[PDB]
Amino acid sequence: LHTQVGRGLLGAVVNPLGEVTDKFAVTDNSEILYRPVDNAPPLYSERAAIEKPFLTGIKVIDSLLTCGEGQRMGIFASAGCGKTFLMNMLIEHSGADIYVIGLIGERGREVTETVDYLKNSEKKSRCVLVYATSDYSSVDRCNAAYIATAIAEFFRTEGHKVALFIDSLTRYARALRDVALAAGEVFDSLPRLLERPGKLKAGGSITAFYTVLLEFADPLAEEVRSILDGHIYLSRNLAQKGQFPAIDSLKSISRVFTQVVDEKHRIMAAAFRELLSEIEELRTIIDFGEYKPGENASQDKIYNKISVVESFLKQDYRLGFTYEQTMELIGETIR
Repeated sequence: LHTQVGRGLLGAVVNPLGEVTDKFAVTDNSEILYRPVDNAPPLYSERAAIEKPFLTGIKVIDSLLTCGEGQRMGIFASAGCGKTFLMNMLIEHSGADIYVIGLIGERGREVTETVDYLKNSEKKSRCVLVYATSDYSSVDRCNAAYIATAIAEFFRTEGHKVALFIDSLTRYARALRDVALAAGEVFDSLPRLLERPGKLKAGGSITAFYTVLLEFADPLAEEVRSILDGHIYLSRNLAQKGQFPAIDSLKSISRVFTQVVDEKHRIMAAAFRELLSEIEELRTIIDFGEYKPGENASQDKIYNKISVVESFLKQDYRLGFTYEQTMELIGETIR
């Protein structure tokens, strides 16, 4: 019912009991405090409207799927779609004050994988990791998500710009289904957990990224899609083509997009999406064997744009782009 919070947790790995079990970085601060893991979400009059972009350093997200401070964003992917590599890029190339990672997983190898990534990350002294493996009970698996959220909420009240990562909502929902059965069934826990992020008028912000594993979409993908403020789809087909990040721009959205980017930006993003739509249309004509050079000048122009459009979309995972670099690059692609 209560957990450790404070700057003393920076660099620490926290298990479903709230105890520090490992450290991936050591910090000056020793402030440790105690707060309850669940408390009510901010009243509607305490939330601020989402108005400021949360820059990720990822070209396709920052230009076409621009996130906002306080926004809750879903990441939908099947296994083997680079879900973990995208989250590592989000941590590495964004500009949050503090990163809180909650791993609701099965195998301990995944926890060590993240601890090893954090151990060599430039953001390591601003991160807290909460984990729960398969050996832990369903109750402990759920509490890992509440501990991570409460840790992020303390940093929000201190005024920090916080990024929260829950991986995954799917395995969290499974454990919540088991905890229900123990009561004879409490699923109401999902919206309650997901309304806690946001920007407070009197404090900082929690920008939250929730992972959802796809089979095709579970009812769990459909519900979760409707409460969040946007979703990124990781296309297994685009992954097999060698495109990383495997983000399907045309199937992804950020519902706060028009409120967090200016008018010049919105014009370039709309022109780029129309270019993507023409390219995927041209791809089908090519697969049909109906494209033949020199016959349709419109198709030839689209065809000659494919290489630099693909170049704009792809991104080395160790590289991050400023907002000015991204808008400059997308300008060249649409000319």
